[PDB]
Amino acid sequence: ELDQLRQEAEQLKNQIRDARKACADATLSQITNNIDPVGRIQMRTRRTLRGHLAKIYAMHWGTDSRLLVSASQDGKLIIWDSYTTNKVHAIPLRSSWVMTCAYAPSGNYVACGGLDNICSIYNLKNVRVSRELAGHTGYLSCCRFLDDNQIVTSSGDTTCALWDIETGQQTTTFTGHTGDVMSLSLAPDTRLFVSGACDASAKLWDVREGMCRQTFTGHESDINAICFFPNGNAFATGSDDATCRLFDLRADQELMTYSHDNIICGITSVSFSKSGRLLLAGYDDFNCNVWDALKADRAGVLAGHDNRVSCLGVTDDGMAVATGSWDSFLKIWN
Amino acid sequence: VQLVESRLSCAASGSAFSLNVMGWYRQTPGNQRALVAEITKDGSTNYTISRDNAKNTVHLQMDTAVYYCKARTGRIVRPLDYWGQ
Amino acid sequence: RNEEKAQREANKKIEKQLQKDKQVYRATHRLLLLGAGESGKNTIVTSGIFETKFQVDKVNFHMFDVGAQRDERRKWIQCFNDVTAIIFVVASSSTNRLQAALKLFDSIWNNKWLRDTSVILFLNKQDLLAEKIEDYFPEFARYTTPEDATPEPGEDPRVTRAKYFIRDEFLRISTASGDGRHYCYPHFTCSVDTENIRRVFNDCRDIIQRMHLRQYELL
Amino acid sequence: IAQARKLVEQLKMEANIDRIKVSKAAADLMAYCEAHAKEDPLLTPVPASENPFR
Amino acid sequence: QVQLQESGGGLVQPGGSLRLSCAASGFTFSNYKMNWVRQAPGKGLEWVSDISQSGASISYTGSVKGRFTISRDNAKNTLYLQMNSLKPEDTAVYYCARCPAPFTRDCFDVTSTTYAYRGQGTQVTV
Amino acid sequence: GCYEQLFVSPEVFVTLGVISLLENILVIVAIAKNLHSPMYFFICSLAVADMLVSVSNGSETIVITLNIDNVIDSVICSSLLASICSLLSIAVDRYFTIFYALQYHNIMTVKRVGIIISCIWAACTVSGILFIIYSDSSAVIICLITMFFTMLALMASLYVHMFLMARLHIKRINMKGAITLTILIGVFVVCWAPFFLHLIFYISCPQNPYCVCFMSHFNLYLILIMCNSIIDPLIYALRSQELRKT
Repeated sequence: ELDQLRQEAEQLKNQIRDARKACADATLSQITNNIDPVGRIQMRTRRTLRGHLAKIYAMHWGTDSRLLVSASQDGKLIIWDSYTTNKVHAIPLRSSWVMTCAYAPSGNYVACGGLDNICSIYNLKNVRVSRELAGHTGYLSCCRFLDDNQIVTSSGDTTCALWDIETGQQTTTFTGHTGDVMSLSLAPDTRLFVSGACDASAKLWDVREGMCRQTFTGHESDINAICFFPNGNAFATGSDDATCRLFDLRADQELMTYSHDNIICGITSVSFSKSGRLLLAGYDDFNCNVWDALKADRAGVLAGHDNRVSCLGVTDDGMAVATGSWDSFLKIWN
Repeated sequence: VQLVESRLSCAASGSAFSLNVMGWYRQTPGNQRALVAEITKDGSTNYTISRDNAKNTVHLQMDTAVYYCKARTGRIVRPLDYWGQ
Repeated sequence: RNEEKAQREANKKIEKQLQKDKQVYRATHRLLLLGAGESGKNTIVTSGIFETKFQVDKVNFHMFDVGAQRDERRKWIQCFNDVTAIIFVVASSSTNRLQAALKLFDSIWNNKWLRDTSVILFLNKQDLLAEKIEDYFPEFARYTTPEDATPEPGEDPRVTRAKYFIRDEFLRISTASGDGRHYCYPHFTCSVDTENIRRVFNDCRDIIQRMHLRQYELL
Repeated sequence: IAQARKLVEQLKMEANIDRIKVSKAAADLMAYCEAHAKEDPLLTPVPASENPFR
Repeated sequence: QVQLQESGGGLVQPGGSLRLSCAASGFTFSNYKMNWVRQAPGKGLEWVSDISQSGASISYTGSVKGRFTISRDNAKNTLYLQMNSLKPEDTAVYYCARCPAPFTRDCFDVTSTTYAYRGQGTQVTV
Repeated sequence: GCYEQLFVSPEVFVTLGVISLLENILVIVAIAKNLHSPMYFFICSLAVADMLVSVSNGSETIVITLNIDNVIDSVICSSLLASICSLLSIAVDRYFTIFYALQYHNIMTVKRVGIIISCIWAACTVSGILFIIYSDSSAVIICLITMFFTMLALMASLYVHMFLMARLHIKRINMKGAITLTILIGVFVVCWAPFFLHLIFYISCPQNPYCVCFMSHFNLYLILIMCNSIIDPLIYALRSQELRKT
C-alpha cells in the first residue's frame, strides 16, 4: 500500500521534472548580452534612527513613504517620521519578544506579533489595543495587512491563516508545508501570495479559493525571506546557502541564481526596487549587497552596520532604502 | 632671570612679575644654609636691608668681597628659585 | 510653522519616557530556562512563552519558559542572543536521553550567534538506579576521580565517580573548542533544594565580573 | 498512513498547469525592466533638490 | 529538492555485516556534515555517528564505536556506514541525514516533526 | 648651587598644549555626540582637565615671552587638582563596576553622576583658589603634597586589588593584566612624581648642595607633565572600540 503509493508520487515528480526541463531552450545569461551594465552605484547614509535599546527585528513602510514603524526586542513599537527624525509614537508591548510588524494601508491600524503566538492589532486614531487574535499553536514570523477587516499571518506550525478582525475568527487556513513558514509577501493585487518555508521550498497560495497551486524547490537550505517582483510574474528568494534566486510563475522554473565565491554567509532579507533592476540583499557579514536583477553581477556594496542586518525595506515611491541591524540603529540610504 | 651685581646692590633684570624673597646667602663651603640677610614684600627681615616698594631691587649697607644673591617665587604652582654669580 | 512645534513637544515627551524606561530595562537581568527532564521545579515566592519575575537581594530577575512550540528549535533560538544566562537542565538518570542532551548542548555551544552567551548547567535527578554509566559509554572502566573535592555529606561511594564522569564528558565537549567570551558553569542540584535562586545569582555575578574585566583589558 | 495519499493529489493538481517557454518570460521581464530604466530614484541619481532626505 | 536514497540492509544473523549506501543528490556533498539516525519500533529517534566536513573528525556513540565505521567519498558522493559484529538488539529503521547549513558545526538533525533533510531509510533486522 | 638652570626655548611649550587641547575637544565632542553611561561621562571630566593644563601653561608660556598673574596660578593649580581627582574618580568607578557588579545600575544613576562631577569640580576650583590666594609656603604646600601622595596610594591599591581579583578568576578556569597595571602606574608615577618631589625639596632642603643639582632642570620636569596631557586621551579614550569612531 505505502510502497506502491510512493511509486505514483515518484512518477508524477519525474513527469513534472521532464516537463520543466523540456521547455528550457533559453536559460538567460545568453539572451542578456546586449543590455548595458548598471555601472557603479554608491549610496551614502542620510539618517540614523537611534531610539531602540535592543535589537530591531522588523520594519514596514507606510503608504506615503514618510511614516514608519519599527519593532524592537525590548517590547517597543516605535512609529517614526523619517524626514524630521521624530518619534510620533512609542507603544509598549505585553510580549517583549517581537518578530514581525506591519503598517496598515489605511494608516489607522498597526499589527504586532512575536513568540507569544498572538497577533495584536493596535488602533491609532489615546492608543489602545484594537484586538488580540489568538490562533496558531506556534510562533508568528511575518504578518501582512489586506484591509482594516482582514489580515494574513504566517506561523511556525506550518500554517498561514486569514483573519477577520471584527469577529476574530480564522476564516481560512492554509497548510502544506513540512516546516515553519519564515516570511510572506503579498502580490500587488490582493489575490495571491507566496510563502517560503524551512524546507528549501516556496509555494503560491490563493486568498479567495484557499487552494495551493504551485511549488518551487531550487535552494539547499532555509528560505529566510521572499519578495515579489513589482510586475507580479516573478519573486525573489533568499536562502542560507549564500545564494539568492529568482523564480517565474508562468514558466514555473528557476530563472537566475546570484552567488559569489567569497560570500559564505547567509541571506536575511531581500527587497526589490520600484523599477525592477536592483535586488538589495542583506547578508550576515554585517553588510548589504545590491545585485543586478538581469546580469547576475555585483552592482554595489553598502557597509556601516556593526552587527547582522535583520530587516530591509524599500518605499513605494522608491526614494529611500531602510536597513535595520541588531545594533538598534535604523539607517536610511539614498 | 640672571641677577647682575656690582655696601652691595642687586637689581633683578628678567621677565619676572614680582619676586617674593630677595636676599644674601654668602658663605664659604657652598651656598649659605642660613640666610645672612633677606627681605620680602611684606617687609619682614631675617638675619639693614633696603628695598623700596617692590622695585625688584636689593641694597645692603653691611670674609671677603664675594657673596651670593638669592631670589625665590612664592607662587606654589611653580616653585622655582634662581641664583647669581 | 505652528504644526512643527507640536511635533517637537510630542518628541520631547516620548524621549523623556524612553529615558525613564532605559534605567528600568538596564537594571534587570534576563534568563533563558531550557532543558528536558523535571523542568517543573519553578519556585515562586495555552500561551506561547511563560514569564516569571523574582527578586533576590533586591535585584530583579526575569525567567522565560518555552511552552507551546514545535520540536525544532534552530529558528527561534536566535532570539536569545543578548540574554545574560541560558539555564540548561540535563537529566542524569540514564531512549538514551543523556546522549541527546549532550549533543544538543554541543550544538548550542558551537553556534555563531550564541558564541558569547553563557550557559549555566544543572544536573538534577540525583542517581539511585545506578547504585545497585554502565556499558552505554565506553570510557568508564578506565576513568578515575579527578582529585575533586567530594561533597561527603555523610557518604560518597562510586556515585561520585559517575557524577564527575558525566561532568567530565560535558566539559570535554565544552572546553575543547569555543572562541571565547563565554564559559560553562557546572552545578549539582537536587529536585528543589530550596536554594536554586542563589546559584543563578552567583553565576550571573561571575559572568558580569568576567565581562567587565575583559572590557578593561585586564582579565 | 493517509498522509502520503494527500501528497499525490496535489502533485496531480500541479502537474496539469500550462507553461510557457523561458525565453518569452525573460523577454517580458527584460522589456518591463527596460521600460522603467530612467524611472526609479535609485539607479538614476537624484538631484539634491528632489530627494526629500537631503 | 534534496534527495537521499538509502540502499542496503536486510535479514542478517549476529556477527554479520551490512553496508548502508546513502546516495545524495540535489546539493553539494562536500560541505555539509552527515549523520546516521536509528529508530526502534515504538520509540523515539536516536543519533548514531557523525563525520566532519573534511572527513577527519569522526565520532560515534559508545554502543557502536569499535564495531561500526563511516567514511565519506566526494567523487561518488555516497556514505557507507560499514557495520560489523552485529547484535540482536540493533533491529531498527535507519535514516541518513545532513545538517541544515553549510560551513558550520551546528546541527539539529534529530527532530521527529517531518524533518525534510532525511530520506525514507531502510530496515535492518538482526 | 649646581650651575644656574637649563631653560629651553618657548618653541616647545606651545605646540604640545594646543595638540592636547584639540584632542580633548575632539574626544569630548565624540563622547557627547551619542554613550550616556557614567564611565564615559567620567572620562569627559578628565578630558577637560587635560586641555585646561594646556591653557594652564599656555598663558604661563605666553606672558613670559614679553595681581596680574595670580589668576593664572589659580587656573593651573585648579587644573592639576581636577586632573588628579578625575583620575581617582575613573579608577573608583572601575573598581565599583568590577566588585559591586549587580547593584551598580541600581545605585548609580545619571543624577548622582552629575552631582558627583559638580561637587568634585567645585571643590577643586575653590581649593585651588584658597591655595593660591592666602598662602606663601609651608602652610598649604604640605596639604597639597600629602593629598597627591594619598591619592596615588589609593589609586594604586584599587588597581592592585582589581588585578588580584582578576588573577583569582583566572585560577578558577596572567601577563596582559600585569602589563596594563604596570603601564598605568608607571606612566602616572613618571609623569607626576618629579614635580612634587621638586616641591618637597623646595621646602625641606633649599640649599643642601645635593638637592641643588636636582632643581637645575625644573622646566625638564615640567615637560613630562605635558606628556601626561597627551597620554591620558590615548590610554583611556583610545581603547574602547565604541568611542574610537563614534
